[PDB]
Amino acid sequence: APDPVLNELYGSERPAVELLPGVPLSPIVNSCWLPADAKAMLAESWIPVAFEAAAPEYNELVRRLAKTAPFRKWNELTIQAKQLEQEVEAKQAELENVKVQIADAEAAVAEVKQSFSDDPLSLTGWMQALTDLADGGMTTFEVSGQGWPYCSLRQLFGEMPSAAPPAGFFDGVERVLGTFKRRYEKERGPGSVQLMLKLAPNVFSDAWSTGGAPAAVAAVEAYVERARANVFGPDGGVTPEGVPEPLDLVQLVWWDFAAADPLPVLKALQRMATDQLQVDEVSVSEPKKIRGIGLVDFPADRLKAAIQAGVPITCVQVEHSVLVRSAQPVLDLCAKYGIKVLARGGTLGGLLSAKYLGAPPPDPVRGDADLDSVPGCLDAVNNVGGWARLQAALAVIKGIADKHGVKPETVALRWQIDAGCFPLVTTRWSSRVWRQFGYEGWSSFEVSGGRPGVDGPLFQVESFLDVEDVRALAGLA
Amino acid sequence: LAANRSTLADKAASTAATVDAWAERQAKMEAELQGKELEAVRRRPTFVLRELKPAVASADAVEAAAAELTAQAEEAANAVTDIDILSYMMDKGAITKDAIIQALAVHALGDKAYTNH
Amino acid sequence: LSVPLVPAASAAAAAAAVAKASLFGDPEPVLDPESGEPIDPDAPNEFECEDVEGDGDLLDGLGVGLGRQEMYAAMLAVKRLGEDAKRGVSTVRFFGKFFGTQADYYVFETTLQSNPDMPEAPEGTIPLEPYGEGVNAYIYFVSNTLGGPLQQLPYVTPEQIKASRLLRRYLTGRLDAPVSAFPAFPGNEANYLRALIARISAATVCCPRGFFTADDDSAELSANDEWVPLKGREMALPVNWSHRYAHLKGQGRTVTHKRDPEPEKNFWTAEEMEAGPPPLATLDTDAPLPAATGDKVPPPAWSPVFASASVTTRNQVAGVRSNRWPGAVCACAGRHFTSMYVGWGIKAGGEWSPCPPPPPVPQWGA
Amino acid sequence: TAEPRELLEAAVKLVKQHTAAGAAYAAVVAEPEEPDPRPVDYSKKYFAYVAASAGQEHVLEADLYRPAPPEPLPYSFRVLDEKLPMLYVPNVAAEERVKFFRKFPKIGSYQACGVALPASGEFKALLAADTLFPEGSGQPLSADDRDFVWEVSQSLSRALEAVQARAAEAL
Amino acid sequence: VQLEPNITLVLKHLASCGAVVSAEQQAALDHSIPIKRIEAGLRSLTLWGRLTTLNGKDYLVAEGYNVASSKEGAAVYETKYFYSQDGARWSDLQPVDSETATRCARIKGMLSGDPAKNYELEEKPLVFQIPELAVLRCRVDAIATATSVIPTDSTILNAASQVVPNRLFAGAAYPEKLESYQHRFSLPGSGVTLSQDLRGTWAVQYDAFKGVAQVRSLLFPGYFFYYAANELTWGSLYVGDGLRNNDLIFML
Amino acid sequence: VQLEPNITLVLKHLASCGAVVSAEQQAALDHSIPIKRIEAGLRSLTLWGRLTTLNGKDYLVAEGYNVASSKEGAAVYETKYFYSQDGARWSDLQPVDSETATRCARIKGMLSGDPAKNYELEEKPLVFQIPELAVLRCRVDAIATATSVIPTDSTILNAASQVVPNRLFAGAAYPEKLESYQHRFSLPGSGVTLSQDLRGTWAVQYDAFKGVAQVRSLLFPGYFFYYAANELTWGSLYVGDGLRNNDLIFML
Repeated sequence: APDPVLNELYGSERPAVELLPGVPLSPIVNSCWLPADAKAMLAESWIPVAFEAAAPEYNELVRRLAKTAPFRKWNELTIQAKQLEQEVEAKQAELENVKVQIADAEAAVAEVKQSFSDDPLSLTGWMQALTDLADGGMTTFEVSGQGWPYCSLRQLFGEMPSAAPPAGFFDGVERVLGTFKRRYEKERGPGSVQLMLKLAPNVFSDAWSTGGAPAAVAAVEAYVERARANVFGPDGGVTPEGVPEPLDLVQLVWWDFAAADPLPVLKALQRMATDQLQVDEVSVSEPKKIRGIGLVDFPADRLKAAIQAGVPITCVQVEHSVLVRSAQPVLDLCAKYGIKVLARGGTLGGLLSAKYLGAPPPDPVRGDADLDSVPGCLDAVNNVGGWARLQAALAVIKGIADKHGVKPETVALRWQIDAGCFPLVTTRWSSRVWRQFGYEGWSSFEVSGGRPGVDGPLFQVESFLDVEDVRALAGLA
Repeated sequence: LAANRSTLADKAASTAATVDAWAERQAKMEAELQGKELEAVRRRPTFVLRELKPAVASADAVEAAAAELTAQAEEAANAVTDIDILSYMMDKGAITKDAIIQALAVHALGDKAYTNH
Repeated sequence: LSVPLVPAASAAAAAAAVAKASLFGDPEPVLDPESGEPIDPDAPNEFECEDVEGDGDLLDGLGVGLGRQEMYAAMLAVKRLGEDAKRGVSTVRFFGKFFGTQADYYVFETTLQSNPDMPEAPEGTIPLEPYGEGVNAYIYFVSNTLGGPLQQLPYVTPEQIKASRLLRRYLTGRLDAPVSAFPAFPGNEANYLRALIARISAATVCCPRGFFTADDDSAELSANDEWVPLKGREMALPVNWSHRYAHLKGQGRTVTHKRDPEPEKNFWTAEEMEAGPPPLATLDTDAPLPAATGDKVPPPAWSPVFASASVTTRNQVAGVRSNRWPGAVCACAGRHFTSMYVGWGIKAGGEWSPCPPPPPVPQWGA
Repeated sequence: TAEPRELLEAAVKLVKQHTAAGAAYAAVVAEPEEPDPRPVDYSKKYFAYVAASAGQEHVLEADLYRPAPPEPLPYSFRVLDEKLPMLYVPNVAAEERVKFFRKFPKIGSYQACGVALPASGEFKALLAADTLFPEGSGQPLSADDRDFVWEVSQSLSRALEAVQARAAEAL
Repeated sequence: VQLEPNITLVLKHLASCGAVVSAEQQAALDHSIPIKRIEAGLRSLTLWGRLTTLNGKDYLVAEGYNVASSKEGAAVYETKYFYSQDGARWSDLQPVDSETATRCARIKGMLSGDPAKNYELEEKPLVFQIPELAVLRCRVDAIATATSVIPTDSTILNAASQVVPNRLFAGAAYPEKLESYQHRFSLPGSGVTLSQDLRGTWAVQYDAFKGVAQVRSLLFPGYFFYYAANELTWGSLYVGDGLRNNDLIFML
Repeated sequence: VQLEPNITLVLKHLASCGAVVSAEQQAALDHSIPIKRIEAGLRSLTLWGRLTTLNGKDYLVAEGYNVASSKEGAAVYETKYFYSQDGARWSDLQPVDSETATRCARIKGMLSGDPAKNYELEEKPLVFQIPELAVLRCRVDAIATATSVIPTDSTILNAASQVVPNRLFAGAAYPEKLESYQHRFSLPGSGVTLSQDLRGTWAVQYDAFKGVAQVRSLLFPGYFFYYAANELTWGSLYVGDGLRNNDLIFML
């Protein structure tokens, strides 16, 4: 049975897949890089300070209110009341019941409309970009950002004062994605968006090296408490019963394997990802706080070592693309053990597009807003074999994208999907939206019309690639 | 030697030309986008007055207010666009903003609104 | 050649560089992201140190040590250690640097405002010198890079010292590597390093002669307020340097331990009745190295080091360098003197050979 | 497909032939015989050694019980007490809990791989190899041989699951 | 042939010219330059100079870039500047508009040493407030467009029409003549050297026995350049308050 | 790509390894090396090392040569050695016969520091008197034939079959592996590197962020080599009494 949304949008026969029991996994995953600092983005607003015909109340407010759950329910209640009245003794009572239901749905729509004006963040540009990405059928958001090696290393590997509260590198990204998740689930019901967190402890810090394992466990526990406070808000996260709601998935980033050893951290996480039972009746003593565990860039031996230690490894993030095929053994292993692989190379941060055909290489001083990171992209260029090789390969990717009348940024994503990977693609923002896939000018409702800005042939159960397409793509690297 | 340096200069000029071409394309596409958006933002009163599927005014009070509006033009000249019509309608209270919002919302549903059968 | 700007297997080196660079200047005020208010800075610890930069000047003049820039970073590392409100240090001195096959160690000798607890010596063994007395008078911190995280070394026991006296090992730079299986050393590399520290600190740390006055009621060395600083190359003579720390007996203690015995000429064994030199013995009296092939005279235990090629140069500095522990030096210019070790931790002299198996126990009826 | 003891013997012969380990053997996680959603409770089980390499037959007559209260609870029980599918002691001298079957201390490394059923996650067997000195060189085990032992443990888990399925069907 | 100037050799050769840095700042630079160079994604980053201030906290200025390209007959380096007041933490030195460039050019005197200060100018009476970092950037830009000295034919053009080190450079034939040196922004093979500059604005002292030439700017006193010919190294440094010498005609 | 090691960079990079020289000796070297290099007619002359003595007058040793040629599968450098005890006046360090080489190899201990001293050996009882400078020259010869480290493929063979710097050398691909370095006397393209040496006689520490590798000899503790990969420089130095470490099997 195909997914009730992909099949509607792109005529896809693809069935819904799950990461874990109770957690869906979209075919593409949005690695959320923020456009600004979380303190700024969380302070934006949409409410400006006889018929404007250009206000947000007539353009974005309505396109949001139409997609909600209570409004669609109210519409279907009216469309059923019509048929129930055109059908007609007891059916009059059924009609009165439907009338009560319609009045309730109407009151609920009124309240959910007032909520937009109550929350000054509901209509901002970044909330819109994330929601538009979600409605495209990609409801899995992975916490990410600019990191090693081209970040504020003093913030990454620095030493914080004692009064400083515990906060990972990606704390603001988690706050922002948590606010977005809360709003989206408020509008369209629970279980709609799936966040994949990212834990990266300062292995080289002073407290780490001085504390030993009882510190490597307290660090994990404090991080999980902080992450729950960020995602589920202050009050949420606890069911009607005392049972708390678990986080979806936590990814582990390990800086050096010879410096420190992951196993204490992994075992602590695993203890947090299982229900701790007790028997007199077998009842739960400690509810789980986590559903699964992922490993970011483990070199095919520390992964096997984590397996041999008996930890439940759900997914493995890896950099694998049409030109970067270094993490092949990790693929051959995750296949043998049945572990999902999220690939993050894809388009080389933006270098696989038409803008860079016959162009000169970017420059980190000039800047380039069409890339994730100019230094990272030049690093990728060096790992590929130069800019001449990148040009010679982008020519072939463009030829293949032309033969099938599709963007060049979808040939690469399809080559990834054909290798069993779930592509991980970087979010674009604020008039560059949907450019991650190659869709220009999609920031306006007139050019898009409310459509998703991604080519359909990506989401088909069969790959649109010819045999010669594969023969040519298998000669690039 | 002379030919090789000429060829090198030529190729560099070609690369600069491609960068300029892509910049031109982006400028032109943004111009077209702004034009489309302005055209759309202009025809909004004509849409919510005439062609809005859930009729908020039924096109009769529309013409009644249009007549009562053109009436004042004579006292103004001796002593009309749809947006003015809507201004008068909303000011008298014939139309409320929430009605416009709900009607636009119903319209926003694609072929799945209750405009069926 | 086509490589990235910086390899991916370099986060450790980058963390080291960030830690080292954080030594200079003042720390930037950081704020609370969720709140927007600046985080309250830590109150600094009160401590006393020496002038590590001047010591670097002396040693650069002599042509020994680390260099003038490493010594500035070392001064700032001492400043950081002395300011940690957690560790509660009350006095710091930069000991020196030990090499290693995979990393190196920087050592800091300190005292604390409140010593830790020392577990009672398991009976059947020589007792332990408590904190603040003899060998365990200074607590030692160690790091692999300047400004990096500081690991406090454990107290040392006589068995560890006596056992280390049998080893000839290149350090590795990892504080938990195995030292050796035979002869059985009782600990990891941290204990072997603590043992080397305890031996070198007693064999090579010196002060100029007559700088202190030895008390006969105790071992407390008070300085005579009337000591004329010698001038010039005369500090290149071992006869003007006094051992600053107590001699280290073959039993593994600074004060040998005699058990309860009535003529104690045959009951107490030799090592139990060992008395070392008096307090503040001059480097003139230290035992020479054994003779080497090619000459009959035993090499001395110390040598001179000069800051100039002409005796007429003004404001010269001078000192001595050890020949038993190649790497340790002492220097003095005026009223300003220093001592420092930089080396592999390998005692020289050619008096080491592999240890043979313990004697197999004989039967009952002999 | 064969009787489970035949499977264990074949695994042992493989581990001996291809790996440079000095000895290999295999035990079954047995339950104490009677006198005359709950989780698994391994707290009352022992190891009964049923297969062994060539030249090591004294192993066949060896068990491994938990003491009843002080003796060291043997090391291999970590496989059961905390569900570690693999243990490696590169130097037996550094571990107290390790126990020798001829009651005479030896020198070398030791490796255990708790054979678990993939469908249920319960441990049924235990495949082990070591290099204790007089038989095999007292050196530690390379990573290649450790990985080979792991692979054999997994293949044996598969074959054992299959044979158990067939035998439970035959009832 | 060097690939990038070495700060140790620069500070060693130009110390006789009084171009020195503090000891603490020397160590701090040895640590801080690589960190900033990596975390900015730059291929080259060096110490450009040191401007003295009235409160004793001199500004250290560093300059970096990624690649230099030939545009419109000039070798353009897309440079980026950073400043510091301790040698450990580098902040950005952002460019300044053209309109403000004139105003900051009108401000003279030794800088204050307080990055938050702003000076005042009066025009037709409209008052402008110019931040101190703007003045600093403008002085650095002026000194840079004036000197930026490299040896002649030490760079070369490659196939992509980019300016790269000439790794087969053999050295300056006559190191004591101004023809051996040129501005950085002059294209290779263009024949424009320092001898085309205003006659009398450069001085050259050449120690023919050790092979070390020193080129001093007289128009911007404080800019020193060195070239060692037996080891084929070179490098420059500015040390001073950053003001141009306008009385040059009376001082020669 | 450097053309010759720079003593300033050597002393800067290898100072952490304790390979240092006095300040007076540093200045004196800066003056004396060019003088001796010119008046001996040599193309290259560098500081080889510093041997400690019992009287405090350490021997500085310098090594120079003119051209290196390929003979019998070995890159032979016709080297000439000089010694000094102040850093200002260099004297010759004359070669030693093969018969005396064995005798001086039998003499151990730290040198005396008196160039006029001679040690005594006894054989079947015929006594030999070996001058101290003979012992010095042989210790230097042993250390030189043991280490003499350069990067791999940094040299190349020219038309006249001479070993010359490879000016197109791009750098070591993997600077933390012993394959990146080789002995000087190994021909270019011969594939013999330091990994062919006895396993365990070399240690390599590589700072991957700054790009500086340090190669230490464990067989002759005191020989340090450095390689900086971002600037493409390298160089070595010996500091110590000159005796080989024979207990190496027990110390690893």
